[PDB]
Amino acid sequence: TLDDLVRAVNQVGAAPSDLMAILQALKQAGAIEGQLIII
Amino acid sequence: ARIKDVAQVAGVRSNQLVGYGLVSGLPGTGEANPFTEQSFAAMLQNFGIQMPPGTKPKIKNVAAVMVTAELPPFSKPGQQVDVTVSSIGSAKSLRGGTLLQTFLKGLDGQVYAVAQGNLVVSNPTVGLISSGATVEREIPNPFGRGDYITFNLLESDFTTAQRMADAVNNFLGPQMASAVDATSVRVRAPRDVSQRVAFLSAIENLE
Amino acid sequence: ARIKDVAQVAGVRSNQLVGYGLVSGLPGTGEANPFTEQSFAAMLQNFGIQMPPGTKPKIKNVAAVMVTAELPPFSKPGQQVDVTVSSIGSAKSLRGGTLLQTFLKGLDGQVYAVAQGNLVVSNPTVGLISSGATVEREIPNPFGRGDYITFNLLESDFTTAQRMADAVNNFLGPQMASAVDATSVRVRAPRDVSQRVAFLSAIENLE
Amino acid sequence: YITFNLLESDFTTAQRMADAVNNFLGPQMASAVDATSVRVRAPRDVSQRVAFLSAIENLEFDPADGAAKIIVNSRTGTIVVGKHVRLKPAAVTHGGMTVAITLDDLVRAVNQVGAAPSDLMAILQALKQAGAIEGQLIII
Amino acid sequence: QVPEKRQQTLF
Amino acid sequence: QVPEKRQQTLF
Amino acid sequence: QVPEKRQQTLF
Amino acid sequence: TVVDAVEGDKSVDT
Amino acid sequence: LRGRSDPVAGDPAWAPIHPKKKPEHYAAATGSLFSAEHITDLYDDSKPRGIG
Amino acid sequence: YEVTGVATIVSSEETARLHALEDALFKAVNFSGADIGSISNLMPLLEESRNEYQFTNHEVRYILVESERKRRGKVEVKIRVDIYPSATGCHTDQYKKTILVGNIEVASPQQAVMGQIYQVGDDFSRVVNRQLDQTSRSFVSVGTTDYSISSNYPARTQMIAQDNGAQYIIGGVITDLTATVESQLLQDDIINRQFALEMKVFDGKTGHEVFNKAYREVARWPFAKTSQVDTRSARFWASTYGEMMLRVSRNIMLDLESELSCKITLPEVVAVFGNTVTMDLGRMHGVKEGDKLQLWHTASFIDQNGLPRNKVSQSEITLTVSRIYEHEAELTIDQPNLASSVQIGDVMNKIL
Amino acid sequence: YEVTGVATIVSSEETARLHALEDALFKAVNFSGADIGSISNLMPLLEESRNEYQFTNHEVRYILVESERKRRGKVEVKIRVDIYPSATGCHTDQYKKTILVGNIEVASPQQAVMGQIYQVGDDFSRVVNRQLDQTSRSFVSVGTTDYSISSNYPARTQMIAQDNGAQYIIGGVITDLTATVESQLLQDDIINRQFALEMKVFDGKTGHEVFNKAYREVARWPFAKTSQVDTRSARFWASTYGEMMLRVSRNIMLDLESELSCKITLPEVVAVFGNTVTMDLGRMHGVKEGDKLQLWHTASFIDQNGLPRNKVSQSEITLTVSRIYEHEAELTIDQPNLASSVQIGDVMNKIL
Amino acid sequence: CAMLEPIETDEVT
Amino acid sequence: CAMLEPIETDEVT
Repeated sequence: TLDDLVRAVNQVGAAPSDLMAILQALKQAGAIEGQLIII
Repeated sequence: ARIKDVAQVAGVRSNQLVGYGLVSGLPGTGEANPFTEQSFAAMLQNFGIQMPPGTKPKIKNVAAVMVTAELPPFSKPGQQVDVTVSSIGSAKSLRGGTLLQTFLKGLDGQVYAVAQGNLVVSNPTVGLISSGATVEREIPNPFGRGDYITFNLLESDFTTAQRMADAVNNFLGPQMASAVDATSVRVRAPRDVSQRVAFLSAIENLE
Repeated sequence: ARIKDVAQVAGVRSNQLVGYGLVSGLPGTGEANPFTEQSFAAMLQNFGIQMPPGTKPKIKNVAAVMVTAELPPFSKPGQQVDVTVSSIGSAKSLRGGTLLQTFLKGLDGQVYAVAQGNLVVSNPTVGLISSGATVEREIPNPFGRGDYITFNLLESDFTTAQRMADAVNNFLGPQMASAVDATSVRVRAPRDVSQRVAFLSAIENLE
Repeated sequence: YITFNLLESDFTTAQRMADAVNNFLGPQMASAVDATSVRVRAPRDVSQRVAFLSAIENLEFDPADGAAKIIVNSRTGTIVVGKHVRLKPAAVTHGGMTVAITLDDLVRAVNQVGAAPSDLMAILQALKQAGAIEGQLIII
Repeated sequence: QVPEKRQQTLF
Repeated sequence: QVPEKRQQTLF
Repeated sequence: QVPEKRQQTLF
Repeated sequence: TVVDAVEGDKSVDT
Repeated sequence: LRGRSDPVAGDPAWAPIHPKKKPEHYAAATGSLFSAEHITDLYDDSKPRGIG
Repeated sequence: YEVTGVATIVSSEETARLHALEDALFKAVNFSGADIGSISNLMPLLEESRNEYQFTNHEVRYILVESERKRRGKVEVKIRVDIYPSATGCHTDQYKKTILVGNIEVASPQQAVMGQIYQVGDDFSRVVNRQLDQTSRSFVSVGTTDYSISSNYPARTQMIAQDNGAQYIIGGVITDLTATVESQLLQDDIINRQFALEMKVFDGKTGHEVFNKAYREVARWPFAKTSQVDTRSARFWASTYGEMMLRVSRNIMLDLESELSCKITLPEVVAVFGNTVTMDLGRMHGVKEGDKLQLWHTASFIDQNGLPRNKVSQSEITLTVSRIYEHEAELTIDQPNLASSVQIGDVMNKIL
Repeated sequence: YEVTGVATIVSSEETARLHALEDALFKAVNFSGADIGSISNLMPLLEESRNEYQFTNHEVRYILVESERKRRGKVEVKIRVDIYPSATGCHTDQYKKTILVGNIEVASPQQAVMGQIYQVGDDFSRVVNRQLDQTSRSFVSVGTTDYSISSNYPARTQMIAQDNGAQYIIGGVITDLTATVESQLLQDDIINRQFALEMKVFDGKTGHEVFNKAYREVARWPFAKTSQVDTRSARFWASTYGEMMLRVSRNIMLDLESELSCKITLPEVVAVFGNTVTMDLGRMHGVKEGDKLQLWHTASFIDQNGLPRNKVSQSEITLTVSRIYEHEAELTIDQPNLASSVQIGDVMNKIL
Repeated sequence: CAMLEPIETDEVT
Repeated sequence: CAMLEPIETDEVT
């Protein structure tokens, strides 16, 4: 799940918190079967 | 290319909601703008704390923002949509903030959603909330009316309009779809709303 | 060369929409111009916050811009078009901004689209939005009227006009197309709008 | 009746969920009224409706793929290209090098010149203007 | 002649 | 002679 | 002798 | 009559 | 004995005209909340432009 | 019969006497059970002030006025008439038509300044709604609406009619509310105020305009020039202007009866449950069990120029009423093999 | 017959008597059922004030005026006439023509300053629309339009006629609203105001101008010089100027009847569904079932100089009416093999 | 005969 | 004969 996305994060320098913004793009594209909750 | 990939159903539209709100819980990266302080004072009056006139709140963890949401078609009360939160004052950053209760108004001036939640910012003055707005009202739709449905091409072209008409006619039968201009294609559809959804499901997947 | 590559259909035109709006969420690269502050105050009054007269907002994340959209032919309500956002005050950059609700007016002074969205800038003072404007009104078209359609050459020439006339006559039959000047070629077309779209689909692909 | 509201609205997902309930229970049991809502007939007793909803909410079905979209985060730089997005072939000249046509080819064209990984967001807009994208370019 | 009140009806 | 009201018509 | 109104004409 | 009620009648020089 | 007629307060010839009520939009026809007669521009100065 | 007609003189004794005669005739026809649709064609032949009236091809043959009095400033007329209530006709075997009263607007708010009667359109559409509901013979009122109905948008008319369940939508514009002043040295000023109105009825099945008429009447404005009059109050509607507006509403109802009553009523299919369909008309509209109905397939298209058009495909399907509710009814399809071709929106007509 | 003619004297007793005689003759012809198109040619031969009139080749033979009175300042004329209603004619077997009332404009706003009657053109086009709708014999009014129709743009005329579904479009310009002052020492000033108008009718099928006429009348302006007159009110239209303008509208209607009534009506093809086509004319236009119609292929071109031209190709196709709606009708093609050559816009004419 | 004169519900007043 | 004199709907007033 995140494992592939974490590797994509680790490819570039970026930051481990850049994954939070990748999910929002996936949510907008309808690529998530679930609920994205921000606490 | 599927029909649903390159076309949209006429009458099945999105709506844009806009509202004003305050973002709290900022690590000292708030504002001191007169409108921010005025809104903060009004909000505090709404909870039973009314400062004497001319009192400067000296707030540093609150920022005034503009909240925007797009209401998808067939949006029902209780659903949640994304909101974009952008600072309009002089706050340095909205990172780590919390959007307080803000009412999102339509183009007719009525409230259709209420937005709260936690901001996720990367530009530090624009953040997003994944389920910030809860839909509170419905917008009527002309989808179930009439004896036909209409497809609007994303990229207008006479040949694409005619080829989509032929695709429907080959699948269903003769004299079923017709291109009325370079953008729109009209397909005859059942009168029952449940049958029209079942009908549109088969048609929107045509290649 | 296809006919559609080197010619355009007469009466099937684009329209230009222009409007004034504010861009928020800028990282401290906004304006302090009097018109920006005046527009900001009016917008805040539209939400229930009215500052006392003579109050300086001290806004730094808001910039006044001019929004322009081109309305493609056969544009239907609910469709989305690109908008170009250009700063008209003294903002240093529009990067990372958000365009607030702006009404796009035609040459007759009526509103035909509403523009919002997120700016994508490379010149830091001009940005683009891929679906900023939502079409809200239709412009009537003379495409389906008359007993003929007309092709207007992108590059005017007597020989190109006559060769396109011969191309249609060879494909369909004698006395079908005629060149009336160096730019226009008239082709007889069916009266039914659906048949004219099917007819124009075959003709616009001629080589 | 009880009504199910789809988290991701789609006509095909609404109809497939209606078929899933009808196959499990029987004919004329669920109906899709729009792209979001599906109505299922339910018992009048509240205890039986909870028992009924328990069996129905666990049904399995395949949601539809949905419309092809390209999501661009203008402030983070990430570009998410969904399934069924097709880019028409074209000659793209960016910087000083020319490339011919998903993102993989365009990313290489970006890497050819120095430029920046965020320069790809502006190449897509040119492709959208030329009609070389079969999908929706959404900027968030 | 007085009008008569409504007769028995079901539903 | 008084004009007569419209007669029965369908659609 | 009064002038006569226009007669029947086609097109 | 030729006199309007709202506006009213608008109608030694020797 | 006066030769003059005093004005009366509330004369219809000088009373204000209440603006006509705009018709309802009926968004169910188009699926949109946009109405050309009901939209409010965020940045307009709101000068007088109609009766009332 | 023994009837009384009461009408106030405004500017001519002839007009007041004619209005009183119309009132007496309307009461006589209502009591006699005769159709009120035929009254609206009798008035033109009543312009003359003859003591005796002769008519042919009507439910009333001879009219003889016996008493004419001007007590309390208004004409009272007592007449005796012979009414023959016909058991037949094109209006007795039809179901009641549901009508929606649309928005009635004042074209010029400037004219409503005197008295500040700006809601006169709404409070008059309320009167028209109640008149159609509780006075008509072949109409049922489904309420009022705030939307304006135009001939340019047949689709909106169809949608609004579907939403309210109305076969016809009636809306108008009030075009004249101005007044003139008549001055006498002996007495005080007389303010005669105008009330002009243009009514328009649209067919909700196809968006067509089926009725169009104009009304204009004049009555005294008894109130002070600077006085504010409330159009919901009894002070407004008990005055001479109010009586005139009530008479105008009655004339609207009689014209609707004259024009639309003998149109064949076409109930619509609401839902289809296998071999049983539901009808939007019920017990309150005149539906009785055992009625036989003929189905028509409805197909109304906007043509290439945007104008509404109608097209019905005839069907071999006949239905009979099985169960009757107050507002709906259940029908059984007599041809089960053809039951699959019935869709929502198809219309039916009662077989005579 | 027994008719009364009422007309106010403006500057000549002869003109008022002639207007009263015209009114009485119009009422007599309307009651007699005779065509009103023929009246407009009878007026020129009525200039003389002879007690007896002799005419040949007309529905009226001899006119004898028996009473002439000047009660209340306006001439009243009572006459007896013999009218022979012909059952035949070129106007009785034709369908009704749909007419759109175009924009009527005031050429010089300077002339409308006195009384501020600037919307006189619009409120007069409304009167013309209602006159054509509810008084004419061979016309149906499809409403008014805000666009101006010119002879320089036949394409725009065709497009507007198609949009409104009108066979003809009628529009005019008001060219004179000036007034003169007649002063007497005994009495007050007399203001005689002018009303000149130039009406123009365009054929919506080809954009041609088919009718062109000019009207000019004079009437007293009873209102004060500084008084503002509302053109929608009854104060304006009940005055002498209003009566003159109403008479002008009636003359417009009679001229339209005189010129366009015997033109063969040409209903248009609205839609083709295989072997069945739809007609833009219906029950309200005089269409009856079983009518036989002949199809004409329409081809109207703008020539090389930009002037409209007409060209119809004759067809071997004959159609019969199968189903009739109030505003449309369905026709069945009698030659199925030729049904493929029918396109939208082809015209038809009823076979006599 | 002799028609009655009983009043009914007022339409507005 | 004797033509009637019944009035009709006003065109504007």
